[PDB]
Amino acid sequence: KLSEEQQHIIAILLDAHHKTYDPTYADFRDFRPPVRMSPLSMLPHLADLVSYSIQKVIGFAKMIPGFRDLTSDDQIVLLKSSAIEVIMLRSNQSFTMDDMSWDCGSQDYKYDVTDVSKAGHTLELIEPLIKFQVGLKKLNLHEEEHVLLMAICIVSPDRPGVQDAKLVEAIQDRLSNTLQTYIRCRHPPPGSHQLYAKMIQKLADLRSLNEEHSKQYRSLSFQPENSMKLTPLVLEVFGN
Amino acid sequence: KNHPMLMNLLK
Ligand SMILES: CCC(O)(CC)CS[C@@H](C)C1=CC[C@H]2/C(=C/C=C3C[C@@H](O)C(=CCO)[C@H](O)C3)CCC[C@]12C
Repeated sequence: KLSEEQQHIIAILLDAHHKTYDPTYADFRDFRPPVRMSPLSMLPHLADLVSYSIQKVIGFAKMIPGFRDLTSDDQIVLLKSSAIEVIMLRSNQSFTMDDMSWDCGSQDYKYDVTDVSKAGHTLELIEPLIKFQVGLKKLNLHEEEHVLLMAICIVSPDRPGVQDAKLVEAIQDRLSNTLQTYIRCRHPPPGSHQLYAKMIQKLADLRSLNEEHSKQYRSLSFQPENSMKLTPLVLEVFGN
Repeated sequence: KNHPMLMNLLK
């Protein structure tokens, strides 16, 4: 049931992802060193991680079939609002349920609840973020469904500030239909049961997580002393 | 608007 165009879209997104996600995590040595002792001792390190991660999400977004056809302004709005959501999604790849931490190669680059706490966040975000990681992980998505979900997340018509929502909605739909059809043909039962409905629900959880993250980000970014520890990109995208 | 760097990364 998978058309030629849809098998093409999946080939594009898989490649786009592989070029923007290094599973060896070699670049992490460039980030400011993580400090585990110390209020906000992990902020400089994770700030750089996110800033790096924003760049990679942009690189992935540009390769989403149809994304280029949008105006630069709509491109900006979609990325600016989806960025944290897509980073939370793509982070699932390093998240292990063996201890509820993001394991990126080494112990120094293994991050858990307390590390995020020392980044300036409360449990009001961290618990549901882990809950999300656990719930997403238990879906055991095919990498094909993983990359489709991130693209569908990026191209959401309902983002505040979008102009040509019609075009955005036509890009996303073509992606939804590619995902739905893929689940039917390539994902065998029972793991395919309600699979699409459960994936869309994750986009709902991400909206809530985004809303909560922004709230806490503004509180942290309010003190110029903390705002200093961030990067110019993170400031530009997450707001000033 | 006001996004120099994000605009540049989008080529
Ligand atoms: C420092 C404050 C700030 O709110 C904003 C700059 C972020 S903290 C918190 C909200 C948060 C979200 C993604 C989480 C995590 C992401 C992990 C990643 C590792 C890896 O899977 C990855 C890329 C590999 O290159 C992802 O892009 C990001 C785990 C730790 C905590 C991280 C950073």
